[PDB]
Amino acid sequence: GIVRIGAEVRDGDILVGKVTPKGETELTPEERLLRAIFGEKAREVRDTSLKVPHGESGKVIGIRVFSREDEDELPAGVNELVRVYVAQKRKISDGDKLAGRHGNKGVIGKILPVEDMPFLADGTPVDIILNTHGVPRRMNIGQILET
Amino acid sequence: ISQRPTLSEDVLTDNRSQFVIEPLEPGFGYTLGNSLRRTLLSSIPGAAVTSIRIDGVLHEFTTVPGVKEDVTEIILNLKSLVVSSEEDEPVTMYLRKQGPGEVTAGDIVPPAGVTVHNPGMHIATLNDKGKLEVELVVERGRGYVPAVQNRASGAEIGRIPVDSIYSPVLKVTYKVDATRVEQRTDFDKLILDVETKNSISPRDALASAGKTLVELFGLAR
Amino acid sequence: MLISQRPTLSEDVLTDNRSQFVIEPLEPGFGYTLGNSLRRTLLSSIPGAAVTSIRIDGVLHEFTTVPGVKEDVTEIILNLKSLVVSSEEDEPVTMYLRKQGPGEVTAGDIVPPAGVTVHNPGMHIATLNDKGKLEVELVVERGRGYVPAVSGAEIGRIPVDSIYSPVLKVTYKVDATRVEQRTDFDKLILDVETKNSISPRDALASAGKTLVELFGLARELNVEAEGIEIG
Amino acid sequence: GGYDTPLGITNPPIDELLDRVSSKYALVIYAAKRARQINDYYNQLYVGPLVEPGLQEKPLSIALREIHADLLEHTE
Amino acid sequence: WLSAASFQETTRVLTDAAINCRSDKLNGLKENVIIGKLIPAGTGINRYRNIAVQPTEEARAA
Amino acid sequence: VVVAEESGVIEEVSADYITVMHDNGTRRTYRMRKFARSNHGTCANQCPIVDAGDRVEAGQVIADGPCTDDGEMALGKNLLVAIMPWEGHNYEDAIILS
Amino acid sequence: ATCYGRSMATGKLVDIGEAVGIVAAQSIGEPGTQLTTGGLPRVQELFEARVPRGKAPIADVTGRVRLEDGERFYKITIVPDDGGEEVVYDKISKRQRLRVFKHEDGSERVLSDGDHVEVGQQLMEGSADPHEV
Amino acid sequence: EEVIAEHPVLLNRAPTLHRLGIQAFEPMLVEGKAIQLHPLVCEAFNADFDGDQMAVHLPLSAEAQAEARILMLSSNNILSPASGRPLAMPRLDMVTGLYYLTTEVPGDTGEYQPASGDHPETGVYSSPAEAIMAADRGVLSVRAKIKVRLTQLRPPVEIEAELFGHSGWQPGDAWMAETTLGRVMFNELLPLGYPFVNKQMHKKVQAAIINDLAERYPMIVVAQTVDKLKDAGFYWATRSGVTV
Amino acid sequence: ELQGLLSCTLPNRDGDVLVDADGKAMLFDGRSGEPFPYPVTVGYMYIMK
Amino acid sequence: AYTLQELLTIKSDDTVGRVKVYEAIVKGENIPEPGIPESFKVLLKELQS
Ligand SMILES: [Mg+2]
Repeated sequence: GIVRIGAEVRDGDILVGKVTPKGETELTPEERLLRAIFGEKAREVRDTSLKVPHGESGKVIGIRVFSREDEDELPAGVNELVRVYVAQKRKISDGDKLAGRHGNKGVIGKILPVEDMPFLADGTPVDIILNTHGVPRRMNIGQILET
Repeated sequence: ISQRPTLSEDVLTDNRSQFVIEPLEPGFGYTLGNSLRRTLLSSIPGAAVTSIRIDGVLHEFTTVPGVKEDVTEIILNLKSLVVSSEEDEPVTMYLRKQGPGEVTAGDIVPPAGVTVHNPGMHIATLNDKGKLEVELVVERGRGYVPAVQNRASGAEIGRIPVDSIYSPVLKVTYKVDATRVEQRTDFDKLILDVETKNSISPRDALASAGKTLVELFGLAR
Repeated sequence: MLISQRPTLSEDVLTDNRSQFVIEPLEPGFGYTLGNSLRRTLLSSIPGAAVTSIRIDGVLHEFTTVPGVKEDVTEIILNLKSLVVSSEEDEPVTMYLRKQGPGEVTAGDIVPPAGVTVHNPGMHIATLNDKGKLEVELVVERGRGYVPAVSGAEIGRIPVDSIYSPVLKVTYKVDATRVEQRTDFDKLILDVETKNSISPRDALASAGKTLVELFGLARELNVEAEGIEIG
Repeated sequence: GGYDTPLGITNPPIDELLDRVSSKYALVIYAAKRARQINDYYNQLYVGPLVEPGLQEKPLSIALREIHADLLEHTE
Repeated sequence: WLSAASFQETTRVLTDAAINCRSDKLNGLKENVIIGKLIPAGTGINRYRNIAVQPTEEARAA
Repeated sequence: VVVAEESGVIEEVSADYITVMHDNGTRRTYRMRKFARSNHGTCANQCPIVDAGDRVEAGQVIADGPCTDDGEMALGKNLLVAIMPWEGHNYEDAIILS
Repeated sequence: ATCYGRSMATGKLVDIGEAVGIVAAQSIGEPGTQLTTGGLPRVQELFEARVPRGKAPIADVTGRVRLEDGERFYKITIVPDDGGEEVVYDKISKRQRLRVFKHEDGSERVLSDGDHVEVGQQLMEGSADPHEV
Repeated sequence: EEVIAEHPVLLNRAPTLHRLGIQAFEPMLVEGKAIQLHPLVCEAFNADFDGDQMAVHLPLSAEAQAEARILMLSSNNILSPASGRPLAMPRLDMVTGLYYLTTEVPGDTGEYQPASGDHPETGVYSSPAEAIMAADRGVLSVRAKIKVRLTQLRPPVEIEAELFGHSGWQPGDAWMAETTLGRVMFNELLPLGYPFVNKQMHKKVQAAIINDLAERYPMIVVAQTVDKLKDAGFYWATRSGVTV
Repeated sequence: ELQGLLSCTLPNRDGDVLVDADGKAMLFDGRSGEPFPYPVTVGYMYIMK
Repeated sequence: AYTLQELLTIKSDDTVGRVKVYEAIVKGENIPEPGIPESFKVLLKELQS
């Protein structure tokens, strides 16, 4: 019931499946029908699986598991304990925060295609366009000298 | 006043050439050179690696025994691969290496129609205990496309999608010379400098750009 | 290399001499690629006829006041640069304008030689008071775009600014349209105001033909896969 | 009559709408109750829309266009 | 007293309100905010909040 | 960053570990934190910067950790910058990137 | 609405339901971060109607003034012109100057003993108590 | 995008110092994870882009949507409720742009000449379109003084009183103006029928023009004029050459 | 010393000095194509994520 | 006023109003009338304590 190493999990995918015993008063109307028509086992279970939170995605790069079956120490009343490690490669985006070393911070408002950037006489396009009106009033002229 | 424009090539290296277009209206050089530069940097067809499968790994964030680099660094090194394909269809190259040495792009066996233009490009360095075995899917496309996740494909787990930088042109600039005599005959001479990634010649890239631009401007009719 | 969703060219007719064309949808980046090129082509590549120089009677050294009329020299030069003329022969054809009666000299009072045409004969030109005599020469040439006044070598003749271009004012703007799932696609909007020599449709068609022939020079270097969108 | 064709949410100019009513709050409740009427009508098939709606026009936009056309009464 | 209890010195206000057996008439925007009632200002006053709207007959015909 | 505790010669170098044979005959091996999560979710990934034959001195950097390049704190990138407004996209401290 | 006047936001006469009290509180508080007795402390001193430090008393009634010069402290007595009795403002600070008010003859000058004083005239420089006003 | 159409949202930036700290906007879907904020509402929110965040609230009831579209709509609150001065006013970059656009440079390219000698006047143009054509070539500078025949712009008070008298100027009636092409392009942004402003656009003058447009014109026309000025000032700000 | 170094900047591969002794350069607008009217300070700045 | 009431009743703690709001939006019906904020009940219970 654990996700496989190397799986690319999306927003809401199941990482670890886990069921919980349910009382005979918590069942939904659609649940009582399926329990009564089939006469299933007394182990009525609710789905409490570990799912991916919103805004998360990536490859499962590692799994660690602890069980009472082994000598693994756990707190009182905890049978099994599983950790899944998810890695994501974040490229630079709109809204990401950049800063020099002179207190010149700002968020990315626009990523332009390489052909849109102002380019030097030999065709080399500039990489980052910093607005002029910031430099003189913030009293950090070193950022110009560093340039 | 009337004289049709003429395009003359002037090579500098095997993968860099200038192109002169002399009889253009005044003020008309910069915009034409810039349209050509946009098309060159944007929509020139090429080929690159789509996905890779390394034997003994399931994701990028791991190491291979005996290799000095990790899989992430190996993929960053493979980013510099220049390759050309005539198949226009997902094809597969292979790479196997054993024992001490330096795995370079020359160690790759491309199929028919696929050629690797920089055999000396460093990929990995292997020691006594090192063995590397990589499958590389090469596809033919244009522009830039980010790695296609295994949800949008029927791809199984071992497949490692990779960013594909399809553009084969390297650097494009232009320069106009404005002849504005005291008489009535003024004209700009455009000089477009094109450098490609050794996969195609500047002549072919400029030809593709010209075809794309002609097809586009044919709309106003 | 692959095929692209074919852009369409919609036209909206604001007035008879002014229109708005919409090319959409374009692949990201091609809006500004086609825009400045089409603008410069429309403005400075369509051939047309225009006034080059004038010789006004009664004044050859002064050039400030014309006796017998209400307007001065410079306003005459202004509203003569607005004259819409089209010629057939590529040679500097000369026309004459004369009037004696106290009234208004318009563009219908000009005697147009064979091969030239005045498209706005109702345009006001000058006002003659009582006993007002008006006699002016007009040189017409075929050129492209806009050329400033190039002279001397004979008194009385003054060069003017030759607005050869049959289009008058062109602007363009690139908006963001979405094909499907992609909100960054380009949409080009041209606004073209021309004379009454040719409609905006004909001006755009001529500019497109010119640019097709131009980039044909780059096409002629090889036959390589490129972006195809026909059909 | 010296403004360009409005876009989206400003489909009727706010000033022409403010002419029909005494103040802004009155117009707010005006359009809100008319939109509730329109939505009840759409749920039953009660007075239907007095102007041809757009393809998928929100009831509030329909109500605003109706108030702009002087098609509704109002008693404070 | 509900308005004053939420501003400052809640203990003193509540004690003096209990002793004086105060009764809040529940009229004032802050109190309506607390109890969840339309505040008596703006669109909440009875002038605008109670409006009869009905289409005309000339429009019901068209 | 990984630092040589004693002079010697690299006996073996892998993405996993770097082992150096000292001069007295003893060997020292340094394992590499590879794609390790930090307290704040950033990635601690060490890379060897020496090759199989190299002789290293005591105090020399053998591997580069996070935000390090050849032994120096490398917290950012050298970007080609032009100081100018650009169609109001860099307006009010915003930044435009190629 | 007519006593209030124009709505600053809308430019027209203020509407009915407008809660101009909150608008006023926000308009007074919003630029408060720019202020530097002092600055904002004086605003709080006034809005709370606290007895200001550096109090400058005012005159209770029209009368003749008698200001006794003292090195350490001043003292003032007023004899009313209406047939009244002496009012005593006393124990003034030597660190406080005297108000330069335009007397009845018209000439503005420093506070001169033995001259006419109107009602509510500020006796010294500084800030007056609004309760006394 | 179908259910988003004409359904306003509320944007808020803490600290909410005045009521303008919450404004209603029409949402348009944007690729990415960042809210796009109009550059003219930054004065009201005290918002910059040094890492600021904002909150989005979705009105559900018909009354709430009505209050958003009418009371709290962005383009309906242009003036400060505290002082009546404009807040949705061109700020630094747009200022710099329009200031550069309307400055007058003595001796610039294509500047007007007194026509002394056998050579007649040169800095005269039949229409602003001809001046645009001359600026396409290196012939005319945008900040160069010239004389133009204008047919779609209202002349100043004195000039309209002298050349047209009692009968007001009408769209189409031409007149001669001694200005720069930049000031012609600036006044093309202002509403049709506004008296021509032949000045160098300091921020004070822009504040004055918008104060007048508020005092006399409808709110929507002001909301459109400020957008036109925004676009113009952003275009001409990069081409002004302000660098450190 | 910094002002002095901007003068003897080595040229690019083609022998062109791209940055003058003021630290500015002539850039082209990759959108319209026309060059920007005035020189702009370009250089290399250390930017952090 | 109505926005303020909606924000403070059927978006925070009107335990029946929020479910009725979900039902009305899912069925295109008009948004119901606000109820009584549960926090006000809790305040009353704390004062009684
Ligand atoms: Mg901030």
